[PDB]
Amino acid sequence: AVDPGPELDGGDFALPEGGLDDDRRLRALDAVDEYLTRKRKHLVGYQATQDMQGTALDLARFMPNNINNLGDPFQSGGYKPNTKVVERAVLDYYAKLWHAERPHDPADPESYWGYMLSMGSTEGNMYALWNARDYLSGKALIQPPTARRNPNAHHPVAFYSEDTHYSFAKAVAVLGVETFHAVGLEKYADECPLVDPVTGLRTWPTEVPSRPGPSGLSWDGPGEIDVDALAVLVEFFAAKGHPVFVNLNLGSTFKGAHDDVRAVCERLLPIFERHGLVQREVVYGSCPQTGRPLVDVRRGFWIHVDGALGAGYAPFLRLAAEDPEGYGWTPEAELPEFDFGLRLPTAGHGEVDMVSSIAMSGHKWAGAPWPCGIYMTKVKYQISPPSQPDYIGAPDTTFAGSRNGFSPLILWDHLSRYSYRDQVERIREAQELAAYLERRLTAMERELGVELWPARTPGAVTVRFRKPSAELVAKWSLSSQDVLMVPGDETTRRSYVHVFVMPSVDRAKLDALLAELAEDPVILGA
Amino acid sequence: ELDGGDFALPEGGLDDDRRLRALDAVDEYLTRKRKHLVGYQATQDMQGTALDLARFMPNNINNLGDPFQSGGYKPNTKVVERAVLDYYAKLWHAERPHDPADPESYWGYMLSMGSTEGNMYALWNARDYLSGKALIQPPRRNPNAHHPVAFYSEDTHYSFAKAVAVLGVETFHAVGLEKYADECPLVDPVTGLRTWPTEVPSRPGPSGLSWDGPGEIDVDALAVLVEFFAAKGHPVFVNLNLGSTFKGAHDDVRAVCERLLPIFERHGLVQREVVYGSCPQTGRPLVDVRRGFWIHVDGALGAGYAPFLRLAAEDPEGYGWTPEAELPEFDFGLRLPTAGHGEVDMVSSIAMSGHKWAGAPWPCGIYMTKVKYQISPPSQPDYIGAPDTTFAGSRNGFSPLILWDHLSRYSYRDQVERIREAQELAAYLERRLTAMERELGVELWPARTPGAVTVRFRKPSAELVAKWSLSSQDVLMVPGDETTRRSYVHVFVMPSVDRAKLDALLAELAEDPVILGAP
Repeated sequence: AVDPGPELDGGDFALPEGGLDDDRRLRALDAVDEYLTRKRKHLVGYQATQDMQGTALDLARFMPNNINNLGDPFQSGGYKPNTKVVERAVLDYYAKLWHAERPHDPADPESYWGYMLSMGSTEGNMYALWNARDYLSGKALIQPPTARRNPNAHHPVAFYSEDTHYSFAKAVAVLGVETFHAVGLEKYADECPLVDPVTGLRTWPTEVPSRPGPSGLSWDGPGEIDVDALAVLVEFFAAKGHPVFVNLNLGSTFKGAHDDVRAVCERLLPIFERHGLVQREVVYGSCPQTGRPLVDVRRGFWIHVDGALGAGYAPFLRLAAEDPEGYGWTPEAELPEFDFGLRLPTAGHGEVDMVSSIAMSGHKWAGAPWPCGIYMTKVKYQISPPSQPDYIGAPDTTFAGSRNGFSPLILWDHLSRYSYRDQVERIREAQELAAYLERRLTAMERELGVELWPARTPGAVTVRFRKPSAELVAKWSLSSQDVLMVPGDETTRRSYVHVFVMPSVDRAKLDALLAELAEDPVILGA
Repeated sequence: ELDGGDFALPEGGLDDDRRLRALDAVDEYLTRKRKHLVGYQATQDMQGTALDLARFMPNNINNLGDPFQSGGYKPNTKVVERAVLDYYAKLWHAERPHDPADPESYWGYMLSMGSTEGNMYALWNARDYLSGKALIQPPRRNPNAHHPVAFYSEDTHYSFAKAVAVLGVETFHAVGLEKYADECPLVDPVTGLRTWPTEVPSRPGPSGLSWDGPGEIDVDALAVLVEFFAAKGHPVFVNLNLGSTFKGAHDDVRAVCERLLPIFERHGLVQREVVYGSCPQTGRPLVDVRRGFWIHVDGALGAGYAPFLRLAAEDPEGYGWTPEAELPEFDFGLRLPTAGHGEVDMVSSIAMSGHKWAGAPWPCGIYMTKVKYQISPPSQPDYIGAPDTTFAGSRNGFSPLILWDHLSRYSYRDQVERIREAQELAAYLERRLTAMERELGVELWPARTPGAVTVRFRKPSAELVAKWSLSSQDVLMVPGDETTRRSYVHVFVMPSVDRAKLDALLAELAEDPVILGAP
């Protein structure tokens, strides 16, 4: 019933052979600005911070520059208009924040290596899976400067929850990584160790089960991976000799759940030790003359944290949890230890540093005018690139060719403006406002006698509820998801929306949405 | 240069004074380097776009999902992206508008990185299309039918080698070595042995070898290699460089196509029955008719200027310019007669970088193909997305504004002028460099491929290289022999490079110690 306003008219933007005069150009750009401004101010349904006024003032001066961070961030190449000194400072910030070992040093296998992304986490998760595929499959590594048989040994299997973002399923297809489901169905069709809770049959699920909700099924659950189910699936493939890739979601896309990274790691480490995956000889080729195995020693598992969203705020929440009286806040929910600092003892290999890589999107929690982000891992995981006759070192070891050198400035400017304490306050207000929205939605159910189906995973900055009219969804940019309440049965479909409480979402904005929700024709219904 | 100490981000943040001093240092560095950059194919003047578009910096714009679908993230510029894709579709003789019901209509999207993304996408799309993965619109005993083979010249950008490895696409060299090790149909010009070359040979220069050649693919050699694999049942992927990275060469796309079409017709690759699955009930093999070849044009650079040069070539008195060099027909308009006197549209995809010829403040560009090549994505319930063929995450919605603002400022005639001026200035630089060799009595090895906007020559001092951002390439004059190494640089004459800049560079080259000390 409310108005989202007009969309842009294609006729205003058509680019003729003769060009557009200045008046037609400005009218068009004004139309874009009017549209974008109205939508930016009402966006509450996506995990994207919208207020960046300071960054625009600070950094508009750089727009005349064709900046290019071509090549490795730690190497000084020929394209001199680059921001790699800035990129390194941002990577250093996050390396400390995620308890990685800094500075980066090609001589120290445990030091971090990472780079800033020219897309968002889509690029970072692709790189992770490329890096993990090759590492676990035995491709040659960048060896630092100084100072069996098992037919499944080169066949990594990938594991992740049903809450994993779809762009992650694309990356599996792009890179030819095999999921446990595909390998299950191809090689082990009748050997599925899980019983399906709907049918009671041992059918291979398409992803690792997420934890169930009041229904007994994942659709109304928290969206966190079922650690028990994961451990059963990993054991199965690990016992057969496959190396193992596990993606864990730190701030899942629809429910904002945090997979319990520490619990997963504690549960899986003994499985990896029992099956020889902590340290295992890997054939990475063969030099001619009766030397059929060239062999180095690697770990046979790779744990990746998809922190597209949550890697930007979780360290700050956990900083508060460690010193609640210092920050004047005790977070309601515990967020798992997830970073490069997570180390666990073993029966006979010493302490193991569990996480191999993390991705984060800069345009999610921090906010940016375009997609950007960070991929980070350790020097010891770096793959050797394809050989050529130009003889300086490894500088193409990134996904992108040309690389965005403006994004470093954006995130540098952001991080320079907020202290740790300021970052704690941002995640505090978002957490408290998400709790408030959930309280207000349940009060509205009681006031009006309408069902809203509100749900919020403890510790998430998102709240899901019944989808209102298309016009309201369009006005406030509410992301939608349909769920089937009983898998395979289309008559049990429910339509949800969610609101993400980012730092640019305040009380007033939420109260204005709630006021329209209360008069919405679908919500009031019939 | 720039001190890292100035940019360290402390736990407590930086105050407004430290922040501004650091940004000023960056801006002073960048401004000095931008105004002297002449060694990379990146246009450096975009003062108008900055004035027009800095107002958008406060918006988190996201073009998530397909450019031709609505989505839930309403702060997007998809209407603008479409205008831009429409402009390039016209320019490249693609069929407009995009229409999912018309197999011949274009589909494309604007890239969030540069052509690295576009070439990756092309090879992904080709791999799946040629290997029998399911399409969006469908309405043995060849054991090689699902094993595509990739071909490209030795001048191909290193981005392709990376994409090949990322996607598991197998090159002719890898397949040759694995399956057909003793069957190489080419003789190596240095050794005389039938050793599989690592890439398709480029054309020779005065040396008899490719290092001093123009950097264009050897069409004969490509034809012999393609026939070899095509005869064995493999589908075929061919990348053609339209403005190669170091020499700015243009592979003769029309000649390649003319040459390869007979090969594809002889070996059943124009219309090939492809097994994409089998039905659940009885397991009968499901079949769709596809082409068994894919020609991609890597136009990272040259898809931005080549249509304007060819416009002049077609009406030289109308534009007041006859280009010296002929650039090949390369785009979606390229159609050849079949044996049965029908027509076949030869090119399947084109990539272009917006930050190369046009200029932009960050990497961007275009991937374009046709509706009939679109692959069906993985089967799972998305969040407010219909069929979706992108990488499925966030997409840069600011780059559409950058390129829209650029394209709107210039007529076809103005774009013709930009390529004219760059061609004439590249010719000028080559004349000046040869004059300098005679004036100073030194060897500068200058070279310029006819029709290229780049000129290569002997690498000067590190100081000069660093000031003018000159890109460097080493060559071995006899492949394998380390004592034959030569170090070249190049200059790219982009629209932001004028005569004054080239004259200032030349005056410094004439007094450079490495140039004067040149044995």
